[PDB]
Amino acid sequence: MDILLVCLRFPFFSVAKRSYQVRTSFLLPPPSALKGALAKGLILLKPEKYASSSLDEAALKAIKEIESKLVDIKAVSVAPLSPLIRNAFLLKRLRNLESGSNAEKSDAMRREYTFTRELLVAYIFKNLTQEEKNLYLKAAMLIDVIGDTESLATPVWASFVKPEDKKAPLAFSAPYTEIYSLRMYIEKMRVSPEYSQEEIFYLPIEERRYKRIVYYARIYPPEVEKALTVDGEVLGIWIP
Amino acid sequence: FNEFKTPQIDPIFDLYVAYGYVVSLIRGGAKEATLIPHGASYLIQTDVSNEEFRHGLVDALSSMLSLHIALAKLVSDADFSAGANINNVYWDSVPRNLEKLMKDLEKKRSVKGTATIPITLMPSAGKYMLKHFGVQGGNPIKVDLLNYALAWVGFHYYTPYIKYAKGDTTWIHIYQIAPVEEVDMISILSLKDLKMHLPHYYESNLDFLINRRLALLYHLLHSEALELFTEKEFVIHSYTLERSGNNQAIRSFEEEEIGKLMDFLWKLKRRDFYHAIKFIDDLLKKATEGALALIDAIMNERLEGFYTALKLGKKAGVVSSREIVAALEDIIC
Amino acid sequence: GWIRNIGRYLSYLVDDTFEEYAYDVVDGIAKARTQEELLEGVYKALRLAPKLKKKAESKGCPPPRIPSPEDIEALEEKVEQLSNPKDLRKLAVSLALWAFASWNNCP
Amino acid sequence: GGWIRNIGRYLSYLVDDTFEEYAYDVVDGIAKARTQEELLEGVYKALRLAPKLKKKAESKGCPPPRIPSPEDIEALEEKVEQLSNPKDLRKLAVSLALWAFASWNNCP
Amino acid sequence: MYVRISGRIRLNAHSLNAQGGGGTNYIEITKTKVTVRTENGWTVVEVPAITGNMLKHWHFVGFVDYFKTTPYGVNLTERALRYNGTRFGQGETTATKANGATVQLNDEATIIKELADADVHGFLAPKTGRRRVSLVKASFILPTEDFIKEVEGERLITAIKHNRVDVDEKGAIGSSKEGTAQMLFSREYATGLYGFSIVLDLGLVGIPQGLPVKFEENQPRPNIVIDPNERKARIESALKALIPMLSGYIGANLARSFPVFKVEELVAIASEGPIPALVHGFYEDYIEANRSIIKNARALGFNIEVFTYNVDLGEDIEATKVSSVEELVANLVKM
Amino acid sequence: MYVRISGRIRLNAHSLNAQGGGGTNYIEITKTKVTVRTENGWTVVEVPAITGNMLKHWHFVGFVDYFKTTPYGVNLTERALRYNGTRFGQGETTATKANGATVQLNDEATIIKELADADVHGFLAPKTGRRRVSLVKASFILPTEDFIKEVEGERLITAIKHNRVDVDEKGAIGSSKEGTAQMLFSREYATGLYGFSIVLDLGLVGIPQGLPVKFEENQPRPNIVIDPNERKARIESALKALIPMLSGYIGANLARSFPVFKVEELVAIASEGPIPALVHGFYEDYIEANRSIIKNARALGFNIEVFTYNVDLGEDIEATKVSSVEELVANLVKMV
DNA sequence: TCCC
DNA sequence: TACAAGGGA
Repeated sequence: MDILLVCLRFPFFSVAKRSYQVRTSFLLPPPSALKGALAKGLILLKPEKYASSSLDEAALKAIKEIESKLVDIKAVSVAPLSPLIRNAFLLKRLRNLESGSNAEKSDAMRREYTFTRELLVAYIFKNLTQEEKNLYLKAAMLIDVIGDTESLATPVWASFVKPEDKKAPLAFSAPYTEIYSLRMYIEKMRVSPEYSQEEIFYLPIEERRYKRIVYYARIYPPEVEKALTVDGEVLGIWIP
Repeated sequence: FNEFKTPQIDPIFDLYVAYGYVVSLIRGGAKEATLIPHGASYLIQTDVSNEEFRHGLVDALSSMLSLHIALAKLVSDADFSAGANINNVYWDSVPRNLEKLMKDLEKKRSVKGTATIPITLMPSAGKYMLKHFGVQGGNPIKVDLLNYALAWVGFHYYTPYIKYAKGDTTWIHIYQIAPVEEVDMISILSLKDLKMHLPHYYESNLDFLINRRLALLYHLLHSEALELFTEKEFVIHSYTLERSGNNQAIRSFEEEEIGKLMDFLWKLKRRDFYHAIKFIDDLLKKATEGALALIDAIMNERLEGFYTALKLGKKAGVVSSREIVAALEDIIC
Repeated sequence: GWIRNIGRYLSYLVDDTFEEYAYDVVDGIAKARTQEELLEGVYKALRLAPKLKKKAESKGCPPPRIPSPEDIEALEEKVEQLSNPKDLRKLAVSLALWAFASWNNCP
Repeated sequence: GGWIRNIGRYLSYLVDDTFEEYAYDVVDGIAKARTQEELLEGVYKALRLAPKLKKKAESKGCPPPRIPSPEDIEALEEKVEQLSNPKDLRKLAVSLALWAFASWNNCP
Repeated sequence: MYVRISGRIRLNAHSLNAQGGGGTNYIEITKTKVTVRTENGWTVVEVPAITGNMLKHWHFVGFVDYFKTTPYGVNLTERALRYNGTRFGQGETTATKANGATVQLNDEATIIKELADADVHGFLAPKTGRRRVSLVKASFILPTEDFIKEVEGERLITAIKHNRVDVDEKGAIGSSKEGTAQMLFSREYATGLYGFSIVLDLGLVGIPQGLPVKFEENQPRPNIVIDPNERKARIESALKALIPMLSGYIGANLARSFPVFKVEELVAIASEGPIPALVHGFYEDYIEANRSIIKNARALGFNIEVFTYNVDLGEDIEATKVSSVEELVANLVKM
Repeated sequence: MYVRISGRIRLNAHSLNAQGGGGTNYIEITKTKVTVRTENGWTVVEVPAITGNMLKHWHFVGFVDYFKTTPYGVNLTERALRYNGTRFGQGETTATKANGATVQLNDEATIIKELADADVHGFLAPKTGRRRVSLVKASFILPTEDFIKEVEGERLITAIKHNRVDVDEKGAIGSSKEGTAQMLFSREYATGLYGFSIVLDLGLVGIPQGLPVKFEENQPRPNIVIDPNERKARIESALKALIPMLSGYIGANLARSFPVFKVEELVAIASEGPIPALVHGFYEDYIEANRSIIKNARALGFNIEVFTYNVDLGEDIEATKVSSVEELVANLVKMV
């Protein structure tokens, strides 16, 4: 029973919903992007068998393997320790994917990014063997980008720390299943990547307007049976 | 309690529908009601049954159609007809949808179809949608008829909007006021008082309606409903619509707040109005750069902004009376 | 506190009734980093007293009132302790904004 | 040490009305004192006009001017020797020059 | 091959990345909300910030500029010569080279063999997929947080008005009157110390994404579908494309502004294998984070070569002193 | 040819590039904010500056002045003869030549072939939508950082007020009712040591942006639309435009101010190829930065020729000790 | 295709 | 502010 925990320090992340013109950025990074990150890491480290002729097929099979290793499909969780704010940028973003209008068209479009000092993400695994545990620890880092390419991400620390069955208020994100069982946020973040499913997610951020933008901070949901300790601070977490 | 659920589509469209819920409720009654925000769901708790809800909604849309028929396939210069409908075909499409909703509604019959939502009620929507490697023909996004009509009613009764012509093109600034914690009936009616009908400002001397922040500052200058949000937290979501050479698109989506600006205005106007309203109007009309400096100073609390705004105003035509200076100094603290 | 009088005196240099338009002094004193330049700017601002008084006497309206020496020392005795430029900035801009008030002098 | 007020009061007699003596030259020279030597020289020209003012004040029915005491002169001297920094020199110069222009009630 | 650079660069008097201009003759700059400490307070500020896409476009321009000098520059699209790079779409399925040579887009191998810009910056072929992400990642350009914390106040944004003169036939300024000379437009200029971070995954240049290795003789040697010599040539072309990046060739309004540029400090790491990105330059404590990351990487056993400019970056690390970014790329091309 | 010039120029009592607005009087000069060290946390200071647009316009004026005398001077815009910067404004789709001929703004090749100003300085035609990036770029004229740090901010400006002596024919100064322009107005004059940096890209002159190459014999032959002699004349005129540049012709109010110049030091590099821009002279440590840049660029494998005036540089590399800016441009034109 |  | 670029019935 092991859980990877890696903290990423990034300027922005621009992963967004299904939307036109504006790509409505997620309030917190989705499980699908988090799974794809270590899928890319593992296919980069060992292309001996995880890399196939089709890049899409190789990524999809890596995702299948990593989700088979996950205790549940809704496993990865994030910690919004730093404040979450949103800003809007006008980007050239030529929209030539439309059927027609040649290729010399320039539609000035507009997008928004999410600013946050840093985040922590958890990868819960079951009884992974050391011969692959070292490889997965190596793949924990090398997560250079999350979502949009311009949204660089830098993992500074990554480690394997056991929950030890501590008691603390919930801090990590969790699906909206036990929170209903016991300022409440409801979202949908596309659990698995879509390739040629969606479940109600509780979002652990609340509003505190001290400045112009209200941004978000800890809502401190109730106490949970499982918790994780990092640098002297204990944070709640739920697993199936 | 009804605790009527609200569909999750878009925290802008969801705001409109769950916030026209209350205007549909008030005309039928439904006292002791509250609106709990859930980030985007915006659930509402009320002790109302469905029939009074329907009577209130049909009364609201009956007043809506009565206003629509007052001007004229009938196209009226109304907020829901031509003031906010940037597309010419929607000018006729929206009233027909509203009257179909009525005709289905007075005969105790539920709707059976769906309709496409314009970009006016939700800037997040549009024509196309990127599925895997391309877009779909037509408009993939569609909503229920009742939700569409009730969101239109909520937009028309509460949310302010300002249009400016400037020849062939047209700027339309649309604002929505959003709570995040808790509201009751009285608060929502105070917000309703903000809405002003037929803001067809046009004209040439009033050219500072571009720079949307300046336009909303001008609108809030002449709005004196209540200073409600000095005790309750609120946010504003704004967007713009353009007619540059018959090319309609959205080119601004910045999301800052509204509380501190009007708080500074309200602490700014204790001393008198005869030298306050004309002060702001003169600085807006004459020193547009000075007005921009002033609004930046209000937004980001920088000392030099007030001095620059005052200097620009005094240079051209502003009297800059003493009491306004004292109020500004007291704001500085 | 001893700001209204210096505010009126500074506004005496900006009103249209005084067709001299000394904006350099107010611009310089508004943009001050530390003690020396703000002191020099306020000195230059107060040096223009004789021309203001002569113009007011020749125009017929009452002459301007120079700030009293009782609160002249107040500026000094408060300003040395302002080692941090940040808290100095609020007063440096307060004097500038008081310099731009109406201050009806000659009716 | 309080001598700044006295010397400024003395300098105020060179610009104020009811005196017909307006020597802005020496006041400005003291104000713009880049170095200590020219500051001392400007103070010397300021003090050189003392007899005329102290006679004419009684000649025009006004109280005698507050001529600075020798202790004030000693303080001015000492401070000019331990102050060799132009930065503090400029602020002290404008400090004693600012008192020249004020609403002094020299003649009640 | 795999190189990552991050540091702080000082630039001022610029109008880079104008925020779509403005209708009323007023052109602004893109703004960014930033949260920072204010002595037990999470305060928010407005700062200018250049988008990553603009750095991407400038890197592509530099790469296509340097790839013209080498004799292997024939393998380039006609769009690249015009500083285009939309790279096709639904209606386009045939690539035209510099000389007008037809190139088919069924497979990525021939696409990257016949085109150089698509090899390094990726491309998109919606008809047949074959999506290739760019090997160069550019983050946003944000001012460093300690600078914002120290300054907090002051606009640091100057709005200046420029007039375009259109005199009449003989001597008149025209019938439009001198309220505006002929026109008065506005431009905003920023000033501050910014942080940057760029990632170059040059180890995959010339290797198809779907076939990292071909592996038929039981050795995982790279599947270099292209000629090794011109592959290396593309490598130094991409490396030298970075020289007209930290020199004053970033952003817009180059003719009227040409931002006053100078590199303050930086740290770069290089290796022959994949490596993690270090840090963005926006953070004040990035040096210690870099030290921790390089310590962890060397403890796990990666061959990391480090270069430092205007920064000690510890002492036990075998860091190489660097005087300028061009010396850094000169040391990089050796491999 | 690709050339980069960066140096420091002294200046005093200059009223150059003022806002000129803010009501009716007190013409107040333009200023900008710059970041400096000041042996503490980085601080922003408010200093006079000259916009690069003015430098670009004056470079265009000098280029026209030195290009009329050339035999190819007929191929010039009519507005250029008037020193008019309105290159293909709103509405019009055609331009007038110097001899009265007309040219249609349809293709870039004809525009750059028949019009010289639109070639070097680029152009924009909104109607047809044609675009051409200028081949000359300039930076702001900012005071050098060490000077700002050393002067501790005396505002570096002075205000001088003066009047008009408009008097009636009868010899009396009438009032407003009679009609008299006897009025006062003020001007702001600045001073100090300023740095500058200008970059030229004369290697692309006479080459359309759309089709730089033609590929007849399977080599990247540049698409020279004009005769080589005309291209050489254009290049030499563009270079010689720098002679009046650093002499007193980069500012406004020349009839009353005429800013006083003396170039204290500068460095220029020419390598007829893609070359990174030099470090602007505003920074106090730019000498060593440029020295390292030139030495390691020469070591990298690029043929850079370096001309230096009043800088020690590194004294271990081949640098030409030029003594004047016009001597420098003579050295540049002798190697074309 | 119509509809600005 | 000049030009383009668009959303729909």
